[PDB]
Amino acid sequence: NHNLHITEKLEVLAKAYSVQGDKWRALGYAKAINALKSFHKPVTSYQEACSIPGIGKRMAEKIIEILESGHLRKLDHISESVPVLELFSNIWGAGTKTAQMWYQQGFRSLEDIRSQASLTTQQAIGLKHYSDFLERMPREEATEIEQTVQKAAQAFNSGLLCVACGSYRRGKATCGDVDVLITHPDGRSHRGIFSRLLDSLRQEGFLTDDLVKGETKYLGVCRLPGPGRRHRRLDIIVVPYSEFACALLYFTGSAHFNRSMRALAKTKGMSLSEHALSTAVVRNTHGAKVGPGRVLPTPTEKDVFRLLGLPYREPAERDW
DNA sequence: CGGCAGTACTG
DNA sequence: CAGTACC
DNA sequence: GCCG
Ligand SMILES: [Mn+2]
Ligand SMILES: [Mn+2]
Ligand SMILES: [Mn+2]
Ligand code: NA
Ligand code: NA
Repeated sequence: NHNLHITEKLEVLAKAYSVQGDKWRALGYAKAINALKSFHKPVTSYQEACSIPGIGKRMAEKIIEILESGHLRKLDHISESVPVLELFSNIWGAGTKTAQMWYQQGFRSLEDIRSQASLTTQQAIGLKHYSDFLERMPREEATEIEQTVQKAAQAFNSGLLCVACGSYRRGKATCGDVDVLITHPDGRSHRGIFSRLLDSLRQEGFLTDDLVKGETKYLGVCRLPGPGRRHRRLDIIVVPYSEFACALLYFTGSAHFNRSMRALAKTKGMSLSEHALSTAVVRNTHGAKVGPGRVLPTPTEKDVFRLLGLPYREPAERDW
């Protein structure tokens, strides 16, 4: 915000490290970029840079070069491959390893990929919907998608609870996809739904492509009827009722919020996953060596916060 | 030095 | 298994 | 990359 002239430079590096496979450096840049954006003032010195959590020696140095000097030496030394690697890894189902392999084999455009690359089933779908999957939808369309899933699920069993999570539940104006979470208060009737539910959503022509079909998670592609509609990513997760609060929290995110909550859980000798909050977990030197611990009862998202000794945060307040 | 998350599909 | 993906 |  006050330092976008710094963060604009740093995000180019962050992206370059990401698509090249250096996930840890990329994580460090992403965190520092979020810290600099959230800051209350323009950073104007080295020791002020060091003041911020997430900015250490090397990041402060780069912020210092940006100031006064106006640019960053390293940006001029980013491999010419990065834009192509970004292009390739924006195919759903292709990550850094696949993108680098394609690059090594001589492929430089999606036309090369289309005409010469061997593609997995998922990657052919990702390529078929390449532009669509880079578009975010208006949240009103996320609502229509959630209600389509809900109506199809509640026709099989009216007791099923269905909730769109992710960025939708965090109140965002646009959504990259729809994350639909399904449970049943009876603790049992959630099981074996996908056979009927997915077949039902196919009958409409609503489901257009399947990317992942598991016993508890479906990842695929839908499209609402009528003209002017794009293909949209749809994820559906079925969970036992006892896990509903932790799944609500995890799949609402954001990813950084979840990461921050896992770190806090660790400081308290606990662990937090999409399935449960666990206590008296045993670490040896930050590594969970032994001590899986015990699952704590968490009927509500509020209980997770309370058991972590934290004040409750509405989903809109988790958009980190 | 070494964690920075666990969970699940695919092939 | 490695790779990719979910937040 | 950061940080304990
Ligand atoms: Mn989402
Ligand atoms: Mn999703
Ligand atoms: Mn389309
Ligand atoms: Na710092
Ligand atoms: Na991808």
